[PDB]
Amino acid sequence: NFNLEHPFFFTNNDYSTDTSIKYQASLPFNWHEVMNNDEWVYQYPIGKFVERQGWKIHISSEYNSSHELLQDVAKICHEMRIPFKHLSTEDKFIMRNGKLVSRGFSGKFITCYPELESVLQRLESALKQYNGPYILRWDEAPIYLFPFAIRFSNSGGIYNKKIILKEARPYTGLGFDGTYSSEKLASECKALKILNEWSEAPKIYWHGKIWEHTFLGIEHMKGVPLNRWVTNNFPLYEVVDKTKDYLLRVSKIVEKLIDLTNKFHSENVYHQDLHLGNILVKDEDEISIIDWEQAVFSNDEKVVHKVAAPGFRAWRETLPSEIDWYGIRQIAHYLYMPLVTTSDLTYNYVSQTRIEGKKLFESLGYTREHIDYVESLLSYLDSKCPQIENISRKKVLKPMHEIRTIESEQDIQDFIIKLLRGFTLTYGQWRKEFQSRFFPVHYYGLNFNQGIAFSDLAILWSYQQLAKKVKNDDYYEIRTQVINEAVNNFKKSSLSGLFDGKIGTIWLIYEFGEIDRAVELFTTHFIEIFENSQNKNLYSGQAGILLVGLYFLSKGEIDNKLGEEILIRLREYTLNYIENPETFCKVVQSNDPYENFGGLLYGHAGVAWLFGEAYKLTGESIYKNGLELAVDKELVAYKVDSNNSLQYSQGHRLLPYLATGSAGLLLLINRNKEILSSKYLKYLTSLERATDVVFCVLPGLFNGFCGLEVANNIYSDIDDNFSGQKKLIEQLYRYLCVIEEGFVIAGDNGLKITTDIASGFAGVAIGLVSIMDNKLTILPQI
Amino acid sequence: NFNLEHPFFFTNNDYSTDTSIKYQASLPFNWHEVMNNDEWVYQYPIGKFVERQGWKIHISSEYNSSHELLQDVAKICHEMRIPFKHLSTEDKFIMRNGKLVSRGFSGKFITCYPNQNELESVLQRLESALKQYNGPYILSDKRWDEAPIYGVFRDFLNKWLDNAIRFSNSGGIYNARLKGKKIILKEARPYTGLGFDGTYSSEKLASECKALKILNEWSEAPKIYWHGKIWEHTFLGIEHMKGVPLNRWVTNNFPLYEVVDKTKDYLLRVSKIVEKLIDLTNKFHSENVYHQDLHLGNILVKDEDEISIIDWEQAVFSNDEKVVHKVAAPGFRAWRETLPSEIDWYGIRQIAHYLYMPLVTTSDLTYNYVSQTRIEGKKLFESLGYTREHIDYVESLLSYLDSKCPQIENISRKKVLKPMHEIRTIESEQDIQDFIIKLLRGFTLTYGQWRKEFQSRFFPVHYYGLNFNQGIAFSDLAILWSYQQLAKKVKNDDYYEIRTQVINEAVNNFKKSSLSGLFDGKIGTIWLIYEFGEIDRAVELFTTHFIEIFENSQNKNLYSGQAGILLVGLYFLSKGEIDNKLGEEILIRLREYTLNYIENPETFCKVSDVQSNDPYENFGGLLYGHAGVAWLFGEAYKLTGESIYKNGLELAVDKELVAYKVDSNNSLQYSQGHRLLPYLATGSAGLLLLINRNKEILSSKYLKYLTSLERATDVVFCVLPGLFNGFCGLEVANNIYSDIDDNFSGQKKLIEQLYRYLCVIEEGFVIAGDNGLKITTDIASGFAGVAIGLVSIMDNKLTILPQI
Ligand SMILES: Nc1nc2c(ncn2[C@@H]2O[C@H](COP(=O)(O)OP(=O)(O)OP(=O)(O)O)[C@@H](O)[C@H]2O)c(=O)[nH]1
Repeated sequence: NFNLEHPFFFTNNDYSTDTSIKYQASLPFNWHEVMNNDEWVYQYPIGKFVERQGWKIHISSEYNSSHELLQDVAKICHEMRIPFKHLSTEDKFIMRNGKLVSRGFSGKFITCYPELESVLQRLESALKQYNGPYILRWDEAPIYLFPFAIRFSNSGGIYNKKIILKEARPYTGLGFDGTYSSEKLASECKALKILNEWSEAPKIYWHGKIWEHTFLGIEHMKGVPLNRWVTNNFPLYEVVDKTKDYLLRVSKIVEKLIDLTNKFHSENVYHQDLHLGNILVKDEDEISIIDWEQAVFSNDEKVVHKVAAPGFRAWRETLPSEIDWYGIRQIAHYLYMPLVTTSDLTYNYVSQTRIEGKKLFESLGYTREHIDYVESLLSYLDSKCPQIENISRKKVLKPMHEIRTIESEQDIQDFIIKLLRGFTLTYGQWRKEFQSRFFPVHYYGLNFNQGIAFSDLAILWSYQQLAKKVKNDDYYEIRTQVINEAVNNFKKSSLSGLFDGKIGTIWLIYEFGEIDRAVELFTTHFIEIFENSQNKNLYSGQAGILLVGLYFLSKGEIDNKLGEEILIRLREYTLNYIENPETFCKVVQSNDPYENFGGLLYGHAGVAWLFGEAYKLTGESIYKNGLELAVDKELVAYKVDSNNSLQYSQGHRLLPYLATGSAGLLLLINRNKEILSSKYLKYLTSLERATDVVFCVLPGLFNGFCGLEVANNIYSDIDDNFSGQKKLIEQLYRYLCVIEEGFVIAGDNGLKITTDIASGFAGVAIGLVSIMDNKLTILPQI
Repeated sequence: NFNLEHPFFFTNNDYSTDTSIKYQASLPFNWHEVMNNDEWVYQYPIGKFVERQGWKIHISSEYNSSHELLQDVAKICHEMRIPFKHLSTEDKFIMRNGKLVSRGFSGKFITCYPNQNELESVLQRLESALKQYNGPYILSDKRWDEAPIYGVFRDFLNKWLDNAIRFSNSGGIYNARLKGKKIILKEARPYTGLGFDGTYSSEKLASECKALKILNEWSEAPKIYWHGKIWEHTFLGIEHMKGVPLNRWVTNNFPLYEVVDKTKDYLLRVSKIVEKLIDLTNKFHSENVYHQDLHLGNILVKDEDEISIIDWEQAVFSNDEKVVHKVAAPGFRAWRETLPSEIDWYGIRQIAHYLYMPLVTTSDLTYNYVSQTRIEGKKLFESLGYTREHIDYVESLLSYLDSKCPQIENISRKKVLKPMHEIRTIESEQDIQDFIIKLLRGFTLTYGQWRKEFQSRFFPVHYYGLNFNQGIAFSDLAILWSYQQLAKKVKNDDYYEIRTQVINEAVNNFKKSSLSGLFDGKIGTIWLIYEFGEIDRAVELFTTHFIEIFENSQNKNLYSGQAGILLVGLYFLSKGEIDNKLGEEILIRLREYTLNYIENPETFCKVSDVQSNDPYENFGGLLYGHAGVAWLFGEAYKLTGESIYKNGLELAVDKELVAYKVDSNNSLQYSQGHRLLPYLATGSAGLLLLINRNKEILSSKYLKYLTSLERATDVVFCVLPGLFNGFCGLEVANNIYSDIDDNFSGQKKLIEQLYRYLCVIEEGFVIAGDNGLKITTDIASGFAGVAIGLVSIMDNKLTILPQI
């Protein structure tokens, strides 16, 4: 809920400052100027009888000369009573009258509240030389009370030969540099009427300024976005290619764009906005460019990039020929692998995702004669854009240049050592600036403190479990601080569950150490965690609380009374299961946890873990009956793929991986070999053809490739571990940054560094344990 | 302690934030950056063991070409092996080379850590790019070579091995003689001393070489005798002359009593000081000389009224632009963009307004503030009655200074505060009480604007005790208690929640207190619970903590020592609610206390030679010395009737009267360095607070001193408005123990003399504090001081010490 940008981490909305030019009134006594909202300077005067403050009057302003409106408005206040209040700084002026705010809070810069004669001529006589930012009638001045809808805005809009409608009402859409939308409509009116020879660019029709509104209407071009072409045409599955002839299809895009980009550099026009929402590929691979809103008609000036898409912003000032060659660089690298999203934080990002590409095509098997071609075309693009310096302290995130293969277990020995150091590093850059949480985390879980999730001590348990999995600073003092902090705030939290709730930290007060303190905490608090109805899912609900309770019962340290009625609670809960499966979970796309409604962790297959867990230590028939329904009703939402596979279908997106995909059910079948019949054990063949893809963008255990490999290489009845680790290691090298002697992992929507079990350091640290230790140690098995 | 400026209150070194133009170089493929302690950024190779203790390299820079040296030694030291660190913001470059930061941290912008086998190698190609740069002089560091290159981390370099009144980082404001004729010097050193409109010391110092040469011939200006360059260090010499500063001259020649000076004739004396200034400030504002800085420590009045303005080291030589005032004075600075000729009408104007009623100090916090020190000077000299014919002359001649001044539009957030413009005279009852009706708004309106922008405390305080949140003194519990007793005096807000979080963390942080004492320690927080309206918590905390509090206490005075502990002990015994066996024990503890006291009082409190305003640098006084012991013995003689305890009163007042001197007015006054102190807590009001009402015990030997102190505590004007160090105690102490009923002289003189101290904020009468660039609500100089002193005459005993 709290989106803000900081160099490295995310932070909640308490970090930003207001270092701007302030506004100032110079008014006499019997008026207050006391601030109360940090927006206005709030004034109710002295010696009053204040009215009920009904219908209000309003005055608006423009950025061109508003050091002269306020001073003339302030000299009206010497005569008569008025609630005079203006805005604080120019930053609130830009935000109030600019890009994305509502229509109600736009145009307001100075305030009068109507008791009076409702008219005064000397304010009308010192003004009406200023007119602009109208708000959508009693007098003159600024007072505001045809030759023929995909993105609404208060500034303008885009509305559906059929023609599109690009418009801009006057004096709006102010940026940090003072330019407007109608100031760039004329920029398109120059920049596309200067070149009408080409067929890959529309025709300008300014039809009329009805009222006074700047319009620019261009016809609908034909083509597809290049992202959809990549995800519909990249060799994800290994046989979808038409016996090669795709890296030659790359040569159409990597020749047409180069042969077109040098020809508008001879017309003194530079487009300066080059991302993947502009290049539209027609049928029979014809290209088309759009959105010429940022065209500067100069070469010797230097502009730092202001508005772009995520991925392709320039770095610390360059000549504007380079702000169109940088796009042709990082889009011709985009076709090779789809990995450019991190490049807003990491500069010169495409070296490691271009080195591994030749290794990818030689492993899949392509002819070298076709391959040695695009590697020279990309080498030609290094001549145009020069090396620039990395400033603004996003500069430590350094991509690797050398990558070596895997030949022994010592590769896994040093991988863990170079992964654990990048947890001390990302703590040492978080503790020095903030103190609300204690470890950095992905932005949606930015205020959570409990359970196996976006957390504070689950990541510390993941830190020590792999550190004990490997052999040989300040673990114990931070250990003592977080253990005391957890037990201090164990109350006053209003959520219950295993991954997010209260009994999760009961599990890690057991497993983290401190065996006794866990059992008086359990005997004190388990019943008032339990009894209060609520939900049923393993992420947050009664199955999460109950299963770690039976883990405690089967461990062997419990009194007889608790071992009686806790087993009575699970005997009750499985009988309340009986026939109705829609109670716990549902039988659109996102990457945040709470709006998902299916999978292993968020869905039906979590209850299957409990039903398979109870059968050992019980051995009775009803817990066998519940298990196969719990596996079968998870597979309702699976559709047969194009080539003999099964995936989770949520919207247009296709879902691999552990949390909400085929991998969790594959792992759950792979564990329970003995109780499952031959009809359900034969589904390994279809799911193994699903969980072996060559590319999946997210790196985490809860999201992406680590969940794909930890489902395959875990049980298998075979003690082979080296081939179980080698594939995940060699195909997780393309998702890593390098900070000092160590690695970090950027989370989903990657512009960050994170530590969590929901796509960060700790997720791969659990998965690499679960490869060799064969338990999946963050899910209760006993 | 902890002082920092802010538009209104003071605060500690937290509210500073930062804004500057930043820094920082590149890093190709083998490096890392860390944010160490918010004034360095640090780059080092990814894994290398280097060296301990051997050698490092410090690089300074210059403010004009600062960035162009970072990208000159970034890439010349990325090659080979050099790890380094440097400063992060420009405003810390203003501080590291500056004027207030000492010698130890100076000339340091970039710090480098080469390895021991490369010390010749790391600089031989690093220096060659730097030959067109230069920087500050070498302090707290060593010399290596030309260009800006010159400890612990976690070789070839062996070869190269009259008086002073101010010390600063600029170089000195020293005083010497020619190789004679007496010379006042200034000094500077390379590229040092900057502001936020940063210009160097050798720029402002050379910006008077024309201003003292244009005038030169005149008889009231310095004459430059020597000027030149012995080194790059700049020596400017102007001739020393005799005289007295005007701020000392005002206190030397003002009527402080009605009987100080005969012949009358003081408004005729201030005629030659307000004509010579006004024609002098037109004589040199024609030949292009504009002196921006003018204050009371500048004009040296000579024998028989002769002004001698010096130190013209802020001179601007043309007036066709509007500038802001850059360096201020304690009380005098311009306001919002005026020409350099009209920074001598908000200049020399307010200097000659110090000759009438000497309070101009809070003009930095209140715009204008000569209305109150001009309106209520005419009243003073009509009540004192020198001559009426001089009054209109001086008023018109000051109005001409007002006439030449421009009316600047007032704009800041230091502009809520106007000076007050109407003053009544009280004779009736309701005119006394209306000041109480709106002085309470001066306590309410200073509460919001401290808590809403800073949350580390609860109430604004004077900066001497800022992190001392316990006691009767600078505190939190005593402040809200002083409010309640004054509010009960007037007839007819939500202070119940306020007092419950006062009571809660009055005792929550009781354990985390390293000091014990009556006014600033543990036991004061105990018995404010008893006098604030809770009777049982006082007893429980009293037993359970006060027994170890009396165990661990060390000192024997009554501020922070043993005396007030057993004093409030006998207070609790006299009211006698819960004590019994503990009361018998406390009486026993008093028995070994007094008999150990009676042997030699010299080694419990010292029987003052330091000029200070600090609570912990005092030796003699009522609270701060021996009269508190006589308060305890005076009360111990009352309850029991025991005849041993009368012998302590005579010994205490015999020891306290050896310090006071006799002067031309035959006034017995406190001696503290060179300063006479008629005040409640550190002087002559203390013994008058003690001696009377103990006149039913003592008969003849200690009632002949009452009339001398009664006459000696009758000053007309003193500057501080406080209880323990200000005026308000002097109108309490003079009639506090009156055996004849008298209230109008106790509530009319004090509220006629405390009209000259008040700002407005908004419909309020807010008091300022010690060194009053601030509004404070504390008990020494603030809201609680006047809230206790007015109640004191009304309830006729006292409300700072517990009565037995
Ligand atoms: N007795 C005497 N003292 C002088 C004379 N000329 C200058 N001074 C000294 O100069 C000092 C001026 O002090 P300030 O008002 O602080 O000015 P400053 O020395 O430039 O220091 P700043 O506050 O930074 O401006 C006085 O304290 C005097 O001691 C003189 O002719 N006679």
